Amino acid sequence: KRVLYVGGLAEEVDDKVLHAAFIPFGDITDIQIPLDYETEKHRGFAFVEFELAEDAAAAIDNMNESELFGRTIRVNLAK
Amino acid sequence: GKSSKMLQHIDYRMRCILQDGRIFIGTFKAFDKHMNLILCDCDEFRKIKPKNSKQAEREEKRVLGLVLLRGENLVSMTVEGPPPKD
RNA sequence: AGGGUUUCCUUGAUGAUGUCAUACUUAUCCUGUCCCUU
RNA sequence: AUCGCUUCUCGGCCUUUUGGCUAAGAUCAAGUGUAGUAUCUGUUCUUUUAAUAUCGUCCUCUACCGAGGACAAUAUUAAGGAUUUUUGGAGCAGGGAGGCAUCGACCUGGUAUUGCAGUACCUCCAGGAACGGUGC
Repeated sequence: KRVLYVGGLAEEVDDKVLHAAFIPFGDITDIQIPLDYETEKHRGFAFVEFELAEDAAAAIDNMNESELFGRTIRVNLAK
Repeated sequence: GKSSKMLQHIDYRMRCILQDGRIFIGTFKAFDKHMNLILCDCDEFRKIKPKNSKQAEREEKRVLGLVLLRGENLVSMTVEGPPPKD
């Protein structure tokens, strides 16, 4: 119940951008970005795992539908 | 029949008693015909096997590490604790 | 003559279900063949 | 009465149906035992020795290639107890007391040795041990 599915991601950001954008809410243990090896680019979404669930919660509240990307994101248990 | 009586305790933490009267506690990983034993993360005790001795539980404890004990000098074994997961 | 946001992971691939025993019907196996009481 | 739908009975089509011939074409019979196939029931894998067979180098022949011989271990199977594993060579034996024996450095004085080595120890003479180990 530690892995989350994060969709609706604006196209440009990589794992470094994600780390920088979410670390203000708390320490992060993992960042996964599915790739399309034919294009070498990501598919527009990623999963960010926080060390603490409370921090993951604060991130959802402040980042969903957030600026820079300027769009609404979808977050839920991955499985 | 089953041969399991040793194989059951394999991977477990085991308290082994030597012929001089020492206590070797380690992770029981292997044995053989002679009862030569392979003990991972093994320590030696001399004075006591603690059952919560209010004064202290541990005196003359020595860290050994990876130990191969010859079966000639083994007397007996009991289960000390479950396998470490690692 | 006018403008805007939600992916369970996501391959270039030299072990898997068997086997054995018993019972019921031939392109083999052998027949030219018999019992039982007053 | 007439028109339409639905039960129910019945008539006519139903050759839409038996698609040849010959000596009714001819003849008229069985049991047992094994082997093979199919089905059902029950339970197993992966992550030393014995037997058989046959890339490198050297030599010879013929036009780097080919053939022939020799040499260097390799592969398979089994462990029903005989040296490297699973039918055992192991076993049994330690407290006692609160001085005695033995060995070894050792500590003081003094004294000898001046030579090219791989080491139980290493001059000797006198004194000193409230020293160390082991056994009873």
